[PDB]
Amino acid sequence: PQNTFLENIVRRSSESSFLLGNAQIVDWPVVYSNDGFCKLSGYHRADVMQKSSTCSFMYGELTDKKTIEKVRQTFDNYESNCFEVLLYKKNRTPVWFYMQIAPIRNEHEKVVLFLCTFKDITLFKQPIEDDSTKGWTKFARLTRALTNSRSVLQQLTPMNKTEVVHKHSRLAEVLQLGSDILPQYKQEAPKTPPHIILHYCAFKTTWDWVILILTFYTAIMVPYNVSFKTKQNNIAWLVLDSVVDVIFLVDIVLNFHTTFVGPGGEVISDPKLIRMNYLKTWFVIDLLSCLFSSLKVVRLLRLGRVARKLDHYLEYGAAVLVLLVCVFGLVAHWLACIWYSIGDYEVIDEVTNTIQIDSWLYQLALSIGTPYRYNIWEGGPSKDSLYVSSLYFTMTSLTTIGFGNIAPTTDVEKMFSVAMMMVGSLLYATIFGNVTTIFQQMYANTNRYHEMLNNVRDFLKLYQVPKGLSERVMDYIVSTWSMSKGIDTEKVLSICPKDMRADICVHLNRKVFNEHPAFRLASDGCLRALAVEFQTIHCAPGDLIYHAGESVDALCFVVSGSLEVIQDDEVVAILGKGDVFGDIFWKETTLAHACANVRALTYCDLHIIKREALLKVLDFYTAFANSFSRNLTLTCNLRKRIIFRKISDVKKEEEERLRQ
Amino acid sequence: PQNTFLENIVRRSSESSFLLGNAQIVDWPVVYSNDGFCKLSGYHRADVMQKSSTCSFMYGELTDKKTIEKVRQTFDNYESNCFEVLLYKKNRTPVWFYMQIAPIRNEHEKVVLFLCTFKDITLFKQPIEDDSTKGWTKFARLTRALTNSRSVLQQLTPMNKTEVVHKHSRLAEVLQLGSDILPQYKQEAPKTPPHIILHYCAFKTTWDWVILILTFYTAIMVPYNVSFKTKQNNIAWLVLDSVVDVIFLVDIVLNFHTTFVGPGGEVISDPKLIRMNYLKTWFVIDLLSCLFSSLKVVRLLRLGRVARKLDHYLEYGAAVLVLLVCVFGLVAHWLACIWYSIGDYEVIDEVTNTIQIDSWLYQLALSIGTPYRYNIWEGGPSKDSLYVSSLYFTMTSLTTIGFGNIAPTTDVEKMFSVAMMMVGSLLYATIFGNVTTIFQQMYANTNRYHEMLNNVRDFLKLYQVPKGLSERVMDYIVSTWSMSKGIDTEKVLSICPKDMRADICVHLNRKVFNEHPAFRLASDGCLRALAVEFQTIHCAPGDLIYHAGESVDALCFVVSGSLEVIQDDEVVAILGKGDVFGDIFWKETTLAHACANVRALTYCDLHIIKREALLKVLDFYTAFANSFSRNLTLTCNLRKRIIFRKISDVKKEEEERLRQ
Repeated sequence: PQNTFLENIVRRSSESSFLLGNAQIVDWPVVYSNDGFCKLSGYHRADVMQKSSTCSFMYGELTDKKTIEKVRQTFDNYESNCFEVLLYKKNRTPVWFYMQIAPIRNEHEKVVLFLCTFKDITLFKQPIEDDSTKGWTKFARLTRALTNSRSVLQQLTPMNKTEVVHKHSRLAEVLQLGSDILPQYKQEAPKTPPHIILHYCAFKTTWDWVILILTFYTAIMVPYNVSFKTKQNNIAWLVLDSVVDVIFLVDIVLNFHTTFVGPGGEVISDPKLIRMNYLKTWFVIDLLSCLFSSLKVVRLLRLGRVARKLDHYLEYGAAVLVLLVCVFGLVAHWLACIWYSIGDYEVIDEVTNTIQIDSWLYQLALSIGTPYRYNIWEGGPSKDSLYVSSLYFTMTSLTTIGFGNIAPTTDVEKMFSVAMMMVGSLLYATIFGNVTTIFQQMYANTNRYHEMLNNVRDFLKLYQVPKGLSERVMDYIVSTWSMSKGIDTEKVLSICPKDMRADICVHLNRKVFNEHPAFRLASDGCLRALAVEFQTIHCAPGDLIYHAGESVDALCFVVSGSLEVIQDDEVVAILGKGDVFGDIFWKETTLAHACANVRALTYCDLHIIKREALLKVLDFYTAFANSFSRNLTLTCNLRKRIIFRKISDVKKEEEERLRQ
Repeated sequence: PQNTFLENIVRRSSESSFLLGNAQIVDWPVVYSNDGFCKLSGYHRADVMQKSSTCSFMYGELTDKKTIEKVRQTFDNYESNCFEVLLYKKNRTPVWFYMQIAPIRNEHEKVVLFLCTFKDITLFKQPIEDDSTKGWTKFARLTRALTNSRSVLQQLTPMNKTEVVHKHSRLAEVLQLGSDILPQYKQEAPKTPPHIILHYCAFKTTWDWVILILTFYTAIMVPYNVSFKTKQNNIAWLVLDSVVDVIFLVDIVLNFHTTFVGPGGEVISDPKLIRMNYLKTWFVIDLLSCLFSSLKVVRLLRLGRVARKLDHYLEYGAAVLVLLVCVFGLVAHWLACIWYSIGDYEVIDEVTNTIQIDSWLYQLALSIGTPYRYNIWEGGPSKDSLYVSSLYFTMTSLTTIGFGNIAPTTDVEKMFSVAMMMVGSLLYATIFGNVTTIFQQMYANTNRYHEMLNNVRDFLKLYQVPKGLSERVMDYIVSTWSMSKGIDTEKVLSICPKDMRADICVHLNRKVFNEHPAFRLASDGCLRALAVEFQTIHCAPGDLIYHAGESVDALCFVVSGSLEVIQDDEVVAILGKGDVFGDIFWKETTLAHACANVRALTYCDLHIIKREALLKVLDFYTAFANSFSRNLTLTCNLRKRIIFRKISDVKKEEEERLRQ
């Protein structure tokens, strides 16, 4: 999202003299000249290569009407031109121009922007300068005088038996320009060529979720079909697998239409880079996966889809807590399938026919009740019972519980069971991503116990003091807890830029700036020079803020609550809404001191600025010493001693005068 | 707890001219004018809308006795009045007054406060000003001249065929005032309307504990009655459940008489807000809970009471350690009930009648000894044995121990047992809120081992030095441990307000301020300007504090212990109680230097202030340069060289003079 003049202009654009043209009034520039104007064709900035696109000061020649009003007139008119204006170049000649302007209008709907494409040729038609006439200096040196537009595409002689090509690329090249330059101040689409899907579109995320679901389906269902050797003849499961496979094929195809993430920048949507990137990084595995026992068991490599893109959805919420139990279930299922395979291999009696009284299948058949019969060895536990028993055994082993009604008995089973035990140990160690959330809970427990210890030890080490003080401390600590629960206001603002931290400080206050009728005529410059300095205090009842105990060093305002100002054990000031106390500093440069015992009534909020950071801003913004030095209504200055008369002493002092 | 003039005055009060009246002597104010006096009825602050309630300076008219001493006399008398004094308003007229004052006395028992309610009407009786007499400017413009009291309640013409209503609301409105304004400086009750229970009353906490106990009762006892299908015909358990239900109904009713917690502020005790709050948030669940198998099993939703208010009592002490074992017991009981239900469903033989030789009930009956008999299938393990066996099995599974004498054998039991294993894994992971307290213990272990490593590695990296130095270091480290165990004095004081941190600093010292006879005539302004700067050091024997190795930059006092002052290997100064050393700075502005080798005798405590922070305070408190510059008794200044005579050299030097 930008004014779109250089994000993709440094790569495909060509020689030009790109202007800005963005409302103007005064003189009128050309600014930077692109793709071949570093230091060999024109002047530098702060000059006619930064300003003054009116053909002038690139002059160094004679005043001809043929050289003055050719392009200098039809610049802000933009229809079509080939006129030859004079703009001095390296060859020191009365340069004469061919071009093909291309018009465009604006984005802000104000007739602001124009494409402003130049070509700036000299040699092609006539150089007629006569600084030195030593034969071939201007007649046959025609091919050596200028190195600019000629050195862009066609570096040979302008005629060179190819006059048409040379004079049809510098007279009219709008065919290769126009849409080839990034159009206007239109906030550009985030680098999206046609028929490419952005990797943060609402479509791609749904596609990823669908492929994840199908990956879990295949990981769950393939080993079960491999081990239990169920008869394949069916209807529903016969066609669903083909649908799943074709979905993965569609995913492989569609992976060439998605944006590739850049190395630290933003999206890279090059139609060529994406293809080689994918082919190099992850095409072989998906090719093998989505193509007999080996053929149907190699399909497990589809888990690369989950492994590769795991970062997108690891923390959509409380998802790791589900991921761990999911991998637990999958490893349990795989080990159960292997266990049933071993059990089925052990029985069948290792050739001949004599039931092994050892392998756990015989024991399961004996315990359930259904025995083995010989017809040729048919009849036994049903398929569902076999699978659930295998899963139950693997669950007993992996959770490190162990029951023993189903347990290894033969030799091979014992070689398997030790490896299964070690893998289960490692995995049960791995499970503790959940005791992280449990650790947040138990850490809250420790923090509460810590605050309890803090309170008790503080109270004891105090050598004991009047309990009112401890009560005040406890109330203040719990209060400061319950408007600032966990996250502070300081560390948050120290990880910010200077300007965005100023933004945070300016929209934090918003209650004297946008509510008090003094901050009106300041858009963003005075306020952000001040709003970074108002600190908001949450007052507490009974507090002495600027009592006869300190020196006045801060203007204060009230936004929520009321402040009490004692004047030697007697009162006139209880403040209301938007009421100021404290000495004025904008026309005084004079100091006041401790002449009050100001108390606090409610749970108030004050806005306080130190003296040092207030005078500086108003000094710099001296023009704002008019709107913030006459619109402040002084409620009660702590500078002049207020005046206020007893109704219960004058009566009695006049009474005491008649008796004496 | 406040002077109670605006906490609930901005919402229900009406137009008035609220005064302060809080002892006075000098001139006598009116201060702020409420509910309709922003900028359209009177002047601004620092004026007769901040001071001078004597009717004056709001004058702009002629001196009539009818306009001078109507309300200006009967202001500090407060009996009853309708007199028409002159107070200039927007309409530029000799304003004439109707009011009804309401009297009140004080809170401090000194005849201080008065309610001071005004009405300030102009138009009603007679405006007789003649600035412009163009027909209807004062005769029919009567309804447009003033926008103040008329724009409060009755905005129409004073007569408007409703003279009684208009002239009975601005002549006497004490019926709608008085108790409708927050009364006096009486420290107000914490916003308690009648017949509402505060959520921190000693009653509500007991109610919460009782409902928690009954919730645990019902959660324990309902599933047992659901599963074991015990005969309901009884006496004690027949009526107790009804009592429990009526207690929950009483709780539902009483939940509309409790204070609702505010969004970050303090209690909200609005009789209307509480009702809708509760009804929206948690009424439906409690309605369903406290209304056949479904009817008696839906009662478990009473756990919302425990879940909702869990924050109040999570850390009354070591309570999480009990909460975890409680939830462990409850989940064990629920799973045991489900297990017994499955076991009882399996036997009964799934229609027909032939005992299943698989389900664990048959195995339990065989192992205990009591078999099953057919009469129709009656006789077996007793109810208590059945329940305890189910609980034992669920405990074996949940603690991941596993024994195997009672183990799943059938099919359904194995489908249940795997889900039970996974849930047990998650819950046993969750249990570690206890290894938090164990973590405090084991963290103490690590900290001790850390200090051991610290000591050893320091000693070795020292490249070895005389062992006395290491002994001093070790003693100092353990000493600084054993008066500052864990909690410091710095981080505690950096989370404090400026004033409350000053409070902590002022009552930390208390041993020269309240014990030395120099800090007497300073209430809270001088001391808190100094007490923030005395830092207390705990001295160590043998230490050289201000020896001939540094420059004197701090006054010091002794509070506990004694200091030794060497004068070139000979002594006169060993200090006692409240004894000062160091050069004086209040009448010198002169510097001293290293002229001693002052040692340390006991484990002493000194109070030290840097030079920079002592001269400033006494300069500002120049009037206190009289009570703290003549009441300090100089024990031994490190400024003048002390004088003290050998008794073992003069004798011997006179001896050596007779032999030479």
